[PDB]
Amino acid sequence: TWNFYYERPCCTVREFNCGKLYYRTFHMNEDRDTLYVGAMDRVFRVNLQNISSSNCNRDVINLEPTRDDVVSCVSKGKSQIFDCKNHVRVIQSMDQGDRLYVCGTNAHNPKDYVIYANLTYLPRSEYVIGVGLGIAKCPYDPLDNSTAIYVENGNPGGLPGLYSGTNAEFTKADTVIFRTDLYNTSAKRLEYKFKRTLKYDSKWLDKPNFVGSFDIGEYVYFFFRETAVEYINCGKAVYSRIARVCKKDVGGKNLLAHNWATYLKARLNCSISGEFPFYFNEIQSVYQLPSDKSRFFATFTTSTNGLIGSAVCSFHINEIQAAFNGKFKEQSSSNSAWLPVLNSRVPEPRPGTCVNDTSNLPDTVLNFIRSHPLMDKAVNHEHNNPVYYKRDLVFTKLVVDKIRIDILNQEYIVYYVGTNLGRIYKIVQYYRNGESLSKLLDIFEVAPNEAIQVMEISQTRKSLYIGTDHRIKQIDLAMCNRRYDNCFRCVRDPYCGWDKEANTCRPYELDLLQDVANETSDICDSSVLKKKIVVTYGQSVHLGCFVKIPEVLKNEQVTWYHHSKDKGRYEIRYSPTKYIETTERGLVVVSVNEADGGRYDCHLGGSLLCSYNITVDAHR
Amino acid sequence: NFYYERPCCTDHVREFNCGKLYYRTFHMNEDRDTLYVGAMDRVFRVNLQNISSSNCNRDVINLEPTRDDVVSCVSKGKSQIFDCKNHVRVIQSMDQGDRLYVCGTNAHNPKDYVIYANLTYLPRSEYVIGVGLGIAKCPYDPLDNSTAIYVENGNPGGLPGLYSGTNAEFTKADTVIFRTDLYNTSAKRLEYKFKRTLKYDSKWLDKPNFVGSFDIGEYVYFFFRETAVEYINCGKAVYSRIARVCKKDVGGKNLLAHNWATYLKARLNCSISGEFPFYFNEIQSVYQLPSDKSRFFATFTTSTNGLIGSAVCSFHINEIQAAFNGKFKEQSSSNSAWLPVLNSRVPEPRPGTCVNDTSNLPDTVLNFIRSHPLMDKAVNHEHNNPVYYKRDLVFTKLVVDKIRIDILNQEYIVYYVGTNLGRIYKIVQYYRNGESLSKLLDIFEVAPNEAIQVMEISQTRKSLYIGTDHRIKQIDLAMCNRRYDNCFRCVRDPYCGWDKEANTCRPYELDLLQDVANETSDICDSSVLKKKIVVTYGQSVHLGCFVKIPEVLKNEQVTWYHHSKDKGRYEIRYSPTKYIETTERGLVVVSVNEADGGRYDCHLGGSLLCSYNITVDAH
Ligand SMILES: *[C@@H]1O[C@H](CO)[C@@H](O[C@@H]2O[C@H](CO)[C@@H](O[C@@H]3O[C@H](CO[C@H]4O[C@H](CO[C@H]5O[C@H](CO)[C@@H](O)[C@H](O)[C@@H]5O[C@H]5O[C@H](CO)[C@@H](O)[C@H](O)[C@@H]5O)[C@@H](O)[C@H](O[C@H]5O[C@H](CO)[C@@H](O)[C@H](O)[C@@H]5O)[C@@H]4O)[C@@H](O)[C@H](O[C@H]4O[C@H](CO)[C@@H](O)[C@H](O)[C@@H]4O)[C@@H]3O)[C@H](O)[C@H]2NC(C)=O)[C@H](O)[C@H]1NC(C)=O
Ligand SMILES: *[C@@H]1O[C@H](CO)[C@@H](O[C@@H]2O[C@H](CO)[C@@H](O[C@@H]3O[C@H](CO[C@H]4O[C@H](CO[C@H]5O[C@H](CO)[C@@H](O)[C@H](O)[C@@H]5O)[C@@H](O)[C@H](O[C@H]5O[C@H](CO)[C@@H](O)[C@H](O)[C@@H]5O)[C@@H]4O)[C@@H](O)[C@H](O[C@H]4O[C@H](CO)[C@@H](O)[C@H](O)[C@@H]4O)[C@@H]3O)[C@H](O)[C@H]2NC(C)=O)[C@H](O)[C@H]1NC(C)=O
Ligand SMILES: *[C@@H]1O[C@H](CO)[C@@H](O[C@@H]2O[C@H](CO)[C@@H](O[C@@H]3O[C@H](CO[C@H]4O[C@H](CO)[C@@H](O)[C@H](O[C@H]5O[C@H](CO)[C@@H](O)[C@H](O)[C@@H]5O)[C@@H]4O)[C@@H](O)[C@H](O[C@H]4O[C@H](CO)[C@@H](O)[C@H](O)[C@@H]4O)[C@@H]3O)[C@H](O)[C@H]2NC(C)=O)[C@H](O)[C@H]1NC(C)=O
Ligand SMILES: *[C@@H]1O[C@H](CO)[C@@H](O[C@@H]2O[C@H](CO)[C@@H](O[C@@H]3O[C@H](CO[C@H]4O[C@H](CO[C@H]5O[C@H](CO)[C@@H](O)[C@H](O)[C@@H]5O)[C@@H](O)[C@H](O)[C@@H]4O)[C@@H](O)[C@H](O[C@H]4O[C@H](CO)[C@@H](O)[C@H](O)[C@@H]4O)[C@@H]3O)[C@H](O)[C@H]2NC(C)=O)[C@H](O)[C@H]1NC(C)=O
Ligand SMILES: *[C@@H]1O[C@H](CO)[C@@H](O[C@@H]2O[C@H](CO)[C@@H](O[C@@H]3O[C@H](CO)[C@@H](O)[C@H](O)[C@@H]3O)[C@H](O)[C@H]2NC(C)=O)[C@H](O)[C@H]1NC(C)=O
Ligand SMILES: *[C@@H]1O[C@H](CO)[C@@H](O[C@@H]2O[C@H](CO)[C@@H](O)[C@H](O)[C@H]2NC(C)=O)[C@H](O)[C@H]1NC(C)=O
Ligand SMILES: *[C@@H]1O[C@H](CO)[C@@H](O[C@@H]2O[C@H](CO)[C@@H](O)[C@H](O)[C@H]2NC(C)=O)[C@H](O)[C@H]1NC(C)=O
Ligand SMILES: *[C@@H]1O[C@H](CO)[C@@H](O[C@@H]2O[C@H](CO)[C@@H](O)[C@H](O)[C@H]2NC(C)=O)[C@H](O)[C@H]1NC(C)=O
Ligand SMILES: *[C@@H]1O[C@H](CO)[C@@H](O[C@@H]2O[C@H](CO)[C@@H](O)[C@H](O)[C@H]2NC(C)=O)[C@H](O)[C@H]1NC(C)=O
Ligand SMILES: *[C@@H]1O[C@H](CO)[C@@H](O)[C@H](O)[C@H]1NC(C)=O
Ligand SMILES: *[C@@H]1O[C@H](CO)[C@@H](O)[C@H](O)[C@H]1NC(C)=O
Ligand SMILES: [Cl-]
Ligand SMILES: [Cl-]
Ligand SMILES: [Cl-]
Ligand SMILES: [Cl-]
Repeated sequence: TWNFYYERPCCTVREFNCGKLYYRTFHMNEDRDTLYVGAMDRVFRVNLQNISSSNCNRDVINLEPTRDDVVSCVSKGKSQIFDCKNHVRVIQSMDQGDRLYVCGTNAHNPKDYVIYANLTYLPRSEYVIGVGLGIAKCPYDPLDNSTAIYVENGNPGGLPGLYSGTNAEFTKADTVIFRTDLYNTSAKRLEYKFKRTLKYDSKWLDKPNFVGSFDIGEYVYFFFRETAVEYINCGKAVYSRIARVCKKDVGGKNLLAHNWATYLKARLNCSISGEFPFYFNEIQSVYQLPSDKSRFFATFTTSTNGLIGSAVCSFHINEIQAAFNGKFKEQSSSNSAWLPVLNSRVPEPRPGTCVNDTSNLPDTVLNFIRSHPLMDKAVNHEHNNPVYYKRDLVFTKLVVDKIRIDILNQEYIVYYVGTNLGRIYKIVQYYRNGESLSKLLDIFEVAPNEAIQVMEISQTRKSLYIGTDHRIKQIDLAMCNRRYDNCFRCVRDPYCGWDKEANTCRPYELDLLQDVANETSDICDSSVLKKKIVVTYGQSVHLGCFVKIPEVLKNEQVTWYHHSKDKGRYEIRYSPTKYIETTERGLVVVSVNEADGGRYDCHLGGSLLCSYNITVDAHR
Repeated sequence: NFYYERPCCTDHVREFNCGKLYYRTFHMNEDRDTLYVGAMDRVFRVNLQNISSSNCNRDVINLEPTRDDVVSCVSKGKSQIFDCKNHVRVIQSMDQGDRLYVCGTNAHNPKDYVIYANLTYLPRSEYVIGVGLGIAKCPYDPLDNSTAIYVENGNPGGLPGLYSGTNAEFTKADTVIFRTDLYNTSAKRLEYKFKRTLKYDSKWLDKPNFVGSFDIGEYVYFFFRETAVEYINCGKAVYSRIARVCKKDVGGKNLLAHNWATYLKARLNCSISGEFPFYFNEIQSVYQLPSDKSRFFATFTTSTNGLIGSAVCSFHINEIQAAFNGKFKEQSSSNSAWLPVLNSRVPEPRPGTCVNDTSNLPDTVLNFIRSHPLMDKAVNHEHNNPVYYKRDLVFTKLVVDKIRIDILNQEYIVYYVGTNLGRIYKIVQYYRNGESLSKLLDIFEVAPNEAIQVMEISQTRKSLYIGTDHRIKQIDLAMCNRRYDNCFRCVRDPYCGWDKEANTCRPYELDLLQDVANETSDICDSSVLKKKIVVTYGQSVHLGCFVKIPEVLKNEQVTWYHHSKDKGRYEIRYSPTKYIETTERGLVVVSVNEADGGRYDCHLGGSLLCSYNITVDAH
C-alpha cells in the first residue's frame, strides 16, 4: 500500500467555543483587532488574530434577561431554555468605534443599548436618549432573519440613525423596514420621527426574511426574500428583493409622516440563462467587498422539495438603479392583472428619487408611490449565468475575497459559501476569452451537521471567521504550506504557489508556479517525483496518489499508464483479475510478476499527478 | 468467476435499416403481423415477427412529391434534401385493415391517400371522396409534432372521420384541432362539415406541440404542450394539456357552424409533491394500454437549459373528468387575473357535455364555451408524485406493458421510456401497502446518439419496436437469459424467473424464483456466487461480485460483513490501511493475517449479493 500525498483534513484552524450559545451575529472592527459576537445572553469581544486566545468569562458582557422578563416570556408559552433568553441580533460601531450599539431579543421583548467598546456599561449620566426599547430595531424571535445597519452620514440633519428590517410584534404580524427616531443626543431633543413601511400592506412587505442591508451614497438598500405577491394568480412562490430608501426621506406631511415616501423594491434575478430561465428564488445572504461598493454578491436557493439547488449570483449597482429607473408595476384592483406603467404616465418628481424635503412632495406623488412600491423590471445578475450553482445543496451565508496575482496582475474573485450542513464551498471566478468562468476549488468541513449561521473575512488578519450555533471557527485564507504537499493542488489555489526547488507549497510569490485557470496543464510535470517501491512476486500492490482524494477531484478523469520496453507507454485498462480501481482513484495491481515492474503514471484532469517505479523481488 | 453484465442492446435484437429515412410513424396491425412505418417519401410494410426479414425495395410504396411540389417548396426557402420531401405522418387502418389512410407533408403541401394494405394505389374508379388535400390533417413541417386518429364509431350519422391536431398553414400561424368533413362513401355526399378550433384564438391553442390522441366512449382526447397563456402575466412557461371534444359535436349555427361547440382543455399536473411542488411542464408522449382505457401514461420534461429533468406520470379518467366537471377559468379582460367562474354563471346544458345536436344549443352556452375553453382545475396525476423521475435526462416516447402473475396476487406495470440519446429506460411499478413504488430495472442502448422518435409494443410477438431517424430496432420483451447471469437481478424483473436447478435466468414460469417487490429478500441466498480463496500470509486480496456494477445498481447501499471466529459477524468499515473500497463495489483486504480468514458477505440493497471464504496460508 503506497500513497504519494496526504492532504490534511479540513477543518473540523482555530476555535472559540463557550457552549451552544447560538453565535449568529458578527461585527468586525479591524481597527481594534476585534470580532464582536452576539450570542445567547452575551456579546463577546473575540481576538481577530487568534480567536482561541479569547476568554469566555473575561472578554464578554452578560446581558441575560431579568428573571421578571423571563417569567413573563414563559407565561406566554415560550421556552425558558431558548426563547426566553436575550439573543443579541444587532452590533454596530458608534463614535469612531469608541462605543457599540447593541440590540437583543430580550426574551421576546426587544431591548437595545449603547455600551463602551470594551463591553462595559456607560455611566448613568451618559445614557443615550432614545435607547432602551428595541421594538422594530431587532426581532422578538431568535430564529428570525433580520438586518440592521447604523448610519452616521447622509440622514436628515446629519444625525446618526439605525435602519432595520425585522418583525415589530410578538405575534409576528408586523414585519417592518424601519428607521429610528433621529435625536440631537447632546441637545436631548428628537429632530426627525421614525420611518416605517406601511402596516398591513402586503404590497410593501409580505412575510419577509431579511439577509442584509447596506449604506451606499444617498441610499440604504435592504435585501430579503418574501412571498411573491405578484405571482399569486399563477401559483405559490417566494421572490427575492432589493429595497431602497433615500436617507433624506422624512415621510409625508400629515398622516403619512411616519411612512417612507421614497420606498421602492425590485425583484432580484438569479437564474440560469436560456429560452426558459431556471430561477433560484430564495436569497439567503448578501455580501459586499470593502473595496467595491458597486457590486453585491449573494446566495440563492430553490423552494422545491424535489429539486434542491443553490447558486451564487452577483449584481451591479448600475443594474439595480436601472430597475429603480424603469417602469413601475401596477395591480389596479385585487382581481386585476399586474401591468407596467408607462414611465411617461408617472407623476413628477419621480417617485423614489431623493428630493430636498419629501414632506413637500405633491399628494399625487405620495399617492402614487404608496400604491406602486414594486418595480416592473427585475435586477439582472451580472453575466449570463450564476457565478456558480449546484444541485442538492443549501447555500446559506457567504463572504468574498478579491486577490491579484503579482506576476501579471491577474484578478481572481474567491467565494466562501457556507451550507446548512456545515461545509464551506471555495469557488474562484475569473475572466477568460471574454467570458466569466468559475471553478470549485475546495470543500471545507467546518462543523458536521451544524448550519453556518454567520461569516466574516478579515483583510488585516487574512482569516475567515465562521459562526454556528455551537462554535466559531477561524480559518487562514492561505493554507498553502499546511494543506498542499503537492504541486497539483498548490498551483490551483490563487493564494499559493509551488516552489519546485524546495518541493513545498507557499503563499504566492513572483517566482512561484501557479495556474488557477488551467492554461498550462504540464506546469507540475517537472515537479512529479518517482517513488521507487519494491513488491514481492505474486503480492498485490496498491498505487494511489492521495490517501484520500480531495472531494472536488472525485469527478475528474483519471488515467493510469504503464511503461514497458515492448509497448512503450500504454494505458492501463481495468480488469477484474489484474487492474482494480479504488474509489480514491487508486490502482491495485494483482499478482505482480516481472512484467509488472517499471514506471506507472497517474494523470488526473489532464495533468501528470504521481508516478511509481516498481521493482519485483523474491519472497524472502 | 464474477457476475458480468453483457452489453445491450445495439433474447434477440433485430434491425430494419434502409438509410436515414426519418422513421417516425408507426401503425401496428397484429392481425396482419405487420408494422407499417411512415418515413421520408415512403411507407414500409415491415414484418412484425422479424423486422429484418423485410426488404427495402419490395415492401414499400414510394410517395415522392411531384416536381411542381418540390419546385414550389424550394422557392419558399425550404431545403430540397429534407424540407421539400413527403414525410409520412399519419397511418390509420381502414375497412377492417383492407386499406390504409395515409397523410404526408408532401414538400410543405400536405397530401393524403387511401391505399391497399399491400401498399399499392387504388384504381381511379376507387378514389375516395374527400381524400387528396391533407391540409389540417397532417403537418406541413417534417419537424412538427402532430397527432391524428381515425374514428369509426360515435361520430354524427355514424360516419367515419379523422380527428387531428396539427398546423394548417405554411406560415405556421394557424394551429388547429380538427375533424374532417364526414362523407357517406356509398352515396358520395357530404353529410357533416369539418370542425376546427377558433382560428388565431390563442386561448384555444397557442403554438401547440401534439403528442397523442385517443378515442374513448363519446369523446376524442388530445394531448399536447403549448404556450401557457394563463401564465403570461407572471412569466414565460409552457404547459401540458389534455383537450376533449364530443364526437357528436356538429358546431353552432351561422358563422359558428365550422367551430367545435364542445371543446374544452385542462392543464396536466406532473409534479414532485411539496410545499412548493416541482412541475415537469412539457409533455413529450402519452400511451394507453390496449386493455385499460381508464388510465394514461405520459412522459414530461422541464423547459430550462440548466438543471434539467424528466418524469413519467400517470393520469386516471376519473381525475380527467373531474377537471372537466369543475369550475371554468376566466380572464374577463386584458387587465384581469385568471379566476374561477361562479357555477351559478354557467349556462345549461353544461358547456362541453355531449348533446344530440350542438347547433340547437342556446346562445348563452355557445358564447360561454367559446370564451371559456380552459378549465380552472388542473388534472392531478395519480399518487401525487411521478411514477419515476430523473435529473439530466430528456425523455421522449414511451410504451407501457402490464404483467400479471395471476396464481400469485401481484400485478406489475413496466414502462419503456426512450431518450433523446437513443436509450431505453425500463422501469417497473408496483403497489405495496397501498403506496406506489418504482424501480429502474435496466437501461437499453438501442442507438447511440439517435433520438427515439417512435415506439410500439406487440403482445402477439412479445417485442419492443423502436424508431429513430436512422433505423428501426426490434427487441424481445423477455431478455432474461441474455441480460441477467445471476439470481439477484433475474428475480427483480417481472418477465423473468431464476431456475434454481439449471442456475440460469429464464422467462417466468411457475416454480421459478421471482421477487419484484423485494418481499423475500433472501430468495437468492442459496443461488448467489460463492468463492473460496486461499491466500498466503501478508498477501492482499480483492473481493468483488460484479466485473462492473450495473448502472442501475450504482445507487444502492453496499455492505460487507466478515464472519470471524473471534468476532462472529460484524460490518466491515472502510479504512485506507486495511479495507479499501473499489469502484465496482468491491473490497481489498490488505495484509491478510490469521484473523482475516473466514467468510465475507457482500450485501446490496439489504440482500446477499455474493460471498467469499478466505483461508490464510502461513508462510
Ligand atoms: C393489393 O391488394 C388488392 C386488394 O386485395 C389487389 O386488388 C385487386 O386487384 C385486381 C387487379 O387489378 C382487381 O381485379 C380486376 O378488377 C377490374 C375491375 O373489376 C370490376 O370492373 C370490371 C369491368 O366492369 C366494366 O366492364 C364490364 C364488362 O365489360 C361491364 O359489364 C361493367 O358494367 C363495366 O362496364 C361499364 O362501366 C365502365 C366504368 O366502370 C365503363 O367504362 C364501361 O363503358 C361500362 O359502362 C368488371 O368486369 C368486374 O366484374 C368482376 O368482379 C365482380 C366483383 O368485383 C364480379 O361480380 C363480376 O362477376 C366479375 O367477376 C368488376 O366489377 C377488372 O377490370 C380486371 O379485369 C382483368 O383481369 C381479369 C383477371 O383478374 C380478366 O379476367 C379480365 O378479362 C381483365 O383482363 C380485374 O378483374 C381486383 O378488383 C382488386 N381487388 C380489390 C378488392 O380491389 C391488388 O392487386 C394487390 N396488389 C398487388 C401488387 O398484389
Ligand atoms: C399539482 O399537484 C401537486 C401535488 O398533488 C399540488 O401540490 C400542492 O401544491 C401546493 C402549492 O400550490 C402546496 O401548498 C399548499 O398551497 C395551497 C394553495 O396556496 C396558494 O394558493 C392560494 C389560493 O390561490 C387561489 O386564489 C387566488 C385568488 O386571487 C388566485 O389568484 C390563485 O391563482 C389561486 O387560484 C393562495 O391564497 C395562497 O396564498 C395565501 O397563503 C399564503 C400562505 O399559505 C400566503 O403567503 C399568501 O400571501 C396568501 O395569503 C397560496 O398562493 C394552500 O392552501 C395550502 O395550505 C393549506 O395546507 C397546508 C398543509 O399543506 C397548511 O399548512 C396551511 O395552513 C393550509 O391549511 C398549502 O400551502 C401543497 O402542499 C401541495 N400538496 C402536495 C401533496 O404536495 C399542486 O397544487 C398541483 N397543482 C395544480 C396547479 O393543481
Ligand atoms: C432574468 O435574467 C435572464 C437572463 O439574463 C433573462 O432571460 C431571458 O429570458 C427570456 C424569457 O423571459 C428568454 O426568452 C426570450 O423570450 C422573449 C419572450 O418570449 C415569448 O414571447 C414571444 C413574443 O410574444 C414569442 O414569440 C415567444 O415564442 C417563441 O419562442 C418560444 C421559446 O422561446 C417557443 O416556445 C415558441 O413556440 C415561439 O417559437 C415566447 O412565447 C422573446 O421575445 C425573446 O426573444 C426574441 O427576439 C430576440 C431579438 O431578436 C431574439 O434574439 C430571440 O431569439 C427571440 O426570437 C427571448 O426568446 C431569453 O432567451 C433569456 N435570455 C438569456 C440571455 O438567457 C430573464 O428574462 C430575466 N427574468 C426577468 C424576470 O427579468
Ligand atoms: C430564517 O432563515 C432560515 C434559513 O433559510 C430558515 O431556516 C429554515 O427553517 C425551516 C423551518 O423551520 C427548516 O426546515 C425544517 O427543518 C426541521 C429539522 O430538520 C429535520 O429534517 C432534516 C431532513 O428533512 C427531512 O424531511 C424531508 C421532507 O421531505 C426529506 O426529504 C428529507 O430526506 C428528510 O427526511 C434532517 O436533516 C434534520 O436533521 C432534521 O431531522 C424539520 O423538522 C422541519 O419539518 C417540520 O416542520 C415543518 C414545517 O416547518 C412540517 O411541515 C414538518 O412536518 C415538520 O414538523 C423543517 O423541515 C430549515 O431546515 C431551515 N433552513 C436552514 C438552512 O436552517 C428560518 O425558518 C428563517 N426564520 C423564519 C422565522 O422564517
Ligand atoms: C417537436 O418535439 C421535439 C421534441 O421535444 C422538438 O425537438 C427539440 O427541438 C429543439 C429545438 O430545435 C432541439 O434543441 C436544439 O438543440 C440543438 C443542438 O442539440 C441546438 O443547436 C438548437 O439551438 C436547439 O437548442 C431539441 O434537441 C429537440 N429535441 C429532440 C428530442 O429532438 C421539436 O422542436 C418539436 N417541433 C417543433 C416544430 O417545435
Ligand atoms: C491561539 O491561542 C491559543 C490559546 O492561547 C493557543 O493555544 C495554546 O498554545 C499553547 C502554546 O503552544 C499551549 O501550551 C496550549 O495548550 C494551547 N491551548 C490550546 C487550547 O490548544 C494557540 O497556540 C494559538 N495559536 C496561534 C497560531 O498562535
Ligand atoms: C472601558 O472603557 C471605559 C471608557 O473608555 C473606561 O473608562 C475610563 O477609564 C479611564 C482610565 O481610568 C479614565 O481616565 C476615564 O475617565 C474613564 N471614563 C469613563 C467615562 O468612565 C473603563 O475604564 C474601561 N474599563 C475596562 C475594564 O477596561
Ligand atoms: C430474422 O431475419 C434475418 C434476415 O433474414 C435472419 O438473418 C439472416 O440469417 C441467415 C442465416 O444464418 C444469414 O445467412 C443472413 O446473413 C442473415 N441476415 C442478415 C441481414 O444478417 C434472422 O435469422 C431472422 N431471425 C429469426 C428468424 O429469428
Ligand atoms: C428489501 O427487503 C429487506 C427485508 O425486509 C429490507 O431489509 C430490512 O431493512 C430494514 C430497514 O432498513 C432493516 O431494519 C431490516 O433489518 C432489514 N432486514 C434484512 C433481513 O436485511 C431491505 O432494506 C429491502 N431493500 C430495499 C432496497 O428496499
Ligand atoms: C485542464 O485542461 C486540460 C487540457 O488543457 C483538460 O483536459 C482538463 O480537463 C482541464 N481540467 C479542468 C479541471 O478544467
Ligand atoms: C349511406 O347512404 C346509403 C344510401 O344513400 C345507405 O344505404 C347507407 O346506409 C348510408 N351509410 C350510412 C353510414 O348511413
Ligand atoms: Cl443567539
Ligand atoms: Cl416606458
Ligand atoms: Cl446483470
Ligand atoms: Cl418522416
